[PDB]
Amino acid sequence: SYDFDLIIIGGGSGGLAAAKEAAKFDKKVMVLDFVTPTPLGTRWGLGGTCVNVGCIPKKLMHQAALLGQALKDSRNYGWKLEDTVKHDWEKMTESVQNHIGSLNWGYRVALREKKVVYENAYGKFIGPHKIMATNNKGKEKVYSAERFLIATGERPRYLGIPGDKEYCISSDDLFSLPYCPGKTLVVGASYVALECAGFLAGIGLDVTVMVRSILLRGFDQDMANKIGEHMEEHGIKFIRQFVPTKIEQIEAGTPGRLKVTAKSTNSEETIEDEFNTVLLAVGRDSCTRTIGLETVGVKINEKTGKIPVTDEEQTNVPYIYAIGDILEGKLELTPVAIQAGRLLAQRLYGGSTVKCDYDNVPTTVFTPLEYGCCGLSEEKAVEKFGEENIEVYHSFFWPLEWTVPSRDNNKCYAKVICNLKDNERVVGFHVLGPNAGEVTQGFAAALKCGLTKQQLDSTIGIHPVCAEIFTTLSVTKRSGGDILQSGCXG
Amino acid sequence: SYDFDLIIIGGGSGGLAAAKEAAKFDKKVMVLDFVTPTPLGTRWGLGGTCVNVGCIPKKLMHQAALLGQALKDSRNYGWKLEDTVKHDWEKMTESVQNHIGSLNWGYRVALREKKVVYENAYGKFIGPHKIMATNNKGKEKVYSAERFLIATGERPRYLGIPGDKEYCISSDDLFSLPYCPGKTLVVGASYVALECAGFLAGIGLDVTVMVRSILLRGFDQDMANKIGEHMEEHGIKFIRQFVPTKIEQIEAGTPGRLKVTAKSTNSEETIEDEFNTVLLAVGRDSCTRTIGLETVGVKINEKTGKIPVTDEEQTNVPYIYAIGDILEGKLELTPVAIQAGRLLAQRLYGGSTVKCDYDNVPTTVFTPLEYGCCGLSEEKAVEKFGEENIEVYHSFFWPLEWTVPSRDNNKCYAKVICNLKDNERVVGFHVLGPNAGEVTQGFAAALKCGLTKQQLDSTIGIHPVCAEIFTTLSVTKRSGGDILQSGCXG
Ligand SMILES: Cc1cc2nc3c(=O)[nH]c(=O)nc-3n(C[C@H](O)[C@H](O)[C@H](O)COP(=O)(O)OP(=O)(O)OC[C@H]3O[C@@H](n4cnc5c(N)ncnc54)[C@H](O)[C@@H]3O)c2cc1C
Ligand SMILES: Cc1cc2nc3c(=O)[nH]c(=O)nc-3n(C[C@H](O)[C@H](O)[C@H](O)COP(=O)(O)OP(=O)(O)OC[C@H]3O[C@@H](n4cnc5c(N)ncnc54)[C@H](O)[C@@H]3O)c2cc1C
Repeated sequence: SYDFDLIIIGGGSGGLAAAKEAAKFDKKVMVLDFVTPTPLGTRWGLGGTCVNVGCIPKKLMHQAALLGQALKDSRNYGWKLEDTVKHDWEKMTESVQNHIGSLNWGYRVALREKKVVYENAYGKFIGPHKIMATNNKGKEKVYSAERFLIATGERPRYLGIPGDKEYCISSDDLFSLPYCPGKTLVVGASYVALECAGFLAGIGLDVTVMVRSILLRGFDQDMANKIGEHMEEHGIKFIRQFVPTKIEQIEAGTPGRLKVTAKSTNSEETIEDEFNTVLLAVGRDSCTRTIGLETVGVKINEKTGKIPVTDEEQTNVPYIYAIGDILEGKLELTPVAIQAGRLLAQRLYGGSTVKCDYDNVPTTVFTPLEYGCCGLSEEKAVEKFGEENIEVYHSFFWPLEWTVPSRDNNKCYAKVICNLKDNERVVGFHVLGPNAGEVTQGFAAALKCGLTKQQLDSTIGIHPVCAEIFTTLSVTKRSGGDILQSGCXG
Repeated sequence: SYDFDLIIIGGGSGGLAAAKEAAKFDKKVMVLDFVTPTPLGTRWGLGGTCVNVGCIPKKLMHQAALLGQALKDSRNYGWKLEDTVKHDWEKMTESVQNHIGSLNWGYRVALREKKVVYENAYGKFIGPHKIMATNNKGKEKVYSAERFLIATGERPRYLGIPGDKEYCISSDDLFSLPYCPGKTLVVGASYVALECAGFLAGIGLDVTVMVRSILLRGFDQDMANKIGEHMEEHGIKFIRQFVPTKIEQIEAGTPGRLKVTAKSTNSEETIEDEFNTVLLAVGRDSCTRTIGLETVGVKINEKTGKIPVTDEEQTNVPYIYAIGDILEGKLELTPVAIQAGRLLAQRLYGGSTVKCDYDNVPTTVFTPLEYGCCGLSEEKAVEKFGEENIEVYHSFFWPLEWTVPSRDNNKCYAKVICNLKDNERVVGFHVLGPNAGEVTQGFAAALKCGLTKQQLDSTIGIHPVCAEIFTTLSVTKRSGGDILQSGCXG
């Protein structure tokens, strides 16, 4: 009877994963994907946040900043480089957009080969088992399905303040900005703000981060503070405990000139400065309010906008599932959405019973000095297991590659958190250093096997590689021992 | 009736570890370390092979090569770099030697602080519990100890051929070469040869590798071949199944000109070419023949020169121990020698029972495209567990960072080897790609916890990071499925 076995609302990370996997079982599948424009009119193609305005262009721009560092390092390794290489914003974003565009077309082609109907249209439920697809020109069409997957992700939140929508940009706009941002104010202090401030400084821009309260709420606060200090020592300026109150345009331009006014968080003080660009990185809102959930009876958390879901990704309505960023109490990460989507299609059409495991999922912040972790933060381990049952082994280290450029000794830092009640099970893993992500992935695998501290110590390091530090952590926070190099021992 | 509790012969990786650890227990310790010069008169300072003529300078030169690549990549990411950056050998080796020099002094200081007597002198046993230290000027002194640790390492092997000692250089000489090597022949095909051929090409030299038989004997042969093909594609020329027969000098110089003659391995064919530098990387010999082992009754394997040892690093003579490269049937790696040395001191003076675990020790080859691995090679897993009990999951991948420079798709490769008789225990782990070492270290930890294929698949990747490929290997070699990108799916 129904038009499709499965209609997927949203063609991002989770959505496309679910589609590609469901297509393996010869089912009629349709992906609806539509990108509503930013307040400034920015649009993009198929593939979701990660592909167009997230991980992909972010890491590419991170890379652009790393390369700036590599240019300086090269002098000391014998490359006869002149004194300063200038960076060119427009050339960079052109390359980035070029890659993105080929991902856009890669997916469009992938869907076609897998025989998945792709409809570039906004999905909205109209009643049980029925959905309306409104296309770009306003034309509607109604479709029915046996099952639905909500995979609509989130969008950047604005402040409630005068001028923010008309003058500020968000990450959605940053990655295809047609001109160089110039002097920038980044408002916010989580992974988006820090990563962006990070690479904008790295390519040579004057950058300021305005912080409401703490850096990286949710992450290990000592790690967060170390990332903060590093950014401060390498250019990025920080304004602590201030929130903007208005953004007014002094001059239009590409970039123009903007006057930002901010109020203290605890006092009455006021500050003004002017910038070329104000980037808002102050959280994201779930796209669940305008997809007609009332008409099919799907319950969402009204305050947060997230969708509560069974451990099988089922909503309260038996035939409607949800995946990715919109899920209540989950994690907002591409590979999680992809795994969730893939395993869902497996359970539905492949007779699998494998659920998606959301415990100890590794993450990485691509701040100038990268931060990789997995498991519990120190504070959370203490909360969960009790202060005197936790042992923290830690150490600084110095990447061999930095010795010859002769920079940044005792900045990189590694800690493992152990549960003394459980054979010193490693319940948290943290690294601050180059290629933090590469380092962390493997250790996340070991956490899944219940790695103990004596198993860790019995693993031999690879030399000379930063990651080897973890096989030799012998100094505890409790012992109070010194952990500075150099060091230079055996 | 002892001067010292422990005399360590050799102040390398293992020796210095054992010394630093033994010193924790307030024992009288002496390190003897002397560097006998290369045939060309090269020597160096405290620290052993790894510090002076191995891991450290090798990685630093590898880094010089990667930075060459980074200069090229930077153009696409918007850095207005001109067309060619020349490299300067003398400036590079100055920086490298500088760092090495500070490690030399670092250790010399570390030993002094730890109250370890350091004697820059050649050790030679003269009789039970007695050793002779011959210093640089030929002055002898006799010392006694309750225990001795032999930690003397190895030295480059030469060929049995005319001109090799007088005209060729080895790794011992390479890292402090006072002039640029120019057009180079590397003889040999294991980790030393390929690593060196690698970075010499990377800094812009004309490089030829001459191979006797196969590449990287002992490592997974398919991995070896891939490394080989990559090197061929990126400059390095290979001469297959040839062995040099003589090296004659055409002209002295810095570099001079050398005429190398080589004979086919299976036919009668002869080839001549001329080079600026011939680098011999054809194995190393244990320094165990000239340390007076006869006089104390220590048994060595006569053919190989290695010392057989109990699982506690004890020789047949109860009071004499051996560590590091000289050990029979072990592995010749810095962190192994360090661990062995550190744990030995723990057993002897710390009442520990923890032995050094030599199974599944991760290694990395720093060829231009790095190769990391841990556990068994495919062929060894088949030999050990039987062909139809092995499942190999594998995939090519394309580092996000390479997409914008737009190079080298489908070169990086990952595979895991699983035992079907043992819940698909991952028994071998192989990766070819950037930061291979960083990726591998963590997975080596997981192998110590008996990581299974399903545990692997339940671990969520970090996006976008190369290492994440391992969380999603779904195509087996047995299935015959295609594994080429791009691809681009969900
Ligand atoms: C700046 C930034 C950096 C990030 N860095 C990382 C990182 O390094 N690593 C990582 O793992 N994650 C990162 N993330 C998070 C990651 O991108 C998201 O968690 C992931 O893309 C979520 O996937 P999803 O399928 O839930 O939503 P999305 O991928 O956003 O998919 C949503 C799709 O549905 C469309 N849509 C919405 N409503 C409708 C509708 N009604 N009808 C039709 N289509 C609709 C949207 O336009 C979008 O295409 C980053 C995010 C940002 C913003
Ligand atoms: C080019 C090259 C690259 C390498 N790359 C890596 C790598 O990336 N990773 C890795 O883990 N390993 C690498 N290795 C191997 C590693 O460096 C060695 O395994 C390690 O140094 C061995 O430690 P050791 O303490 O056994 O011997 P060594 O470190 O060599 O110590 C031996 C010391 O004893 C001295 N000595 C010898 N005889 C006497 C005597 N009779 N009296 C006094 N002193 C004496 C020697 O001069 C030397 O200083 C590399 C080796 C080479 C040659």
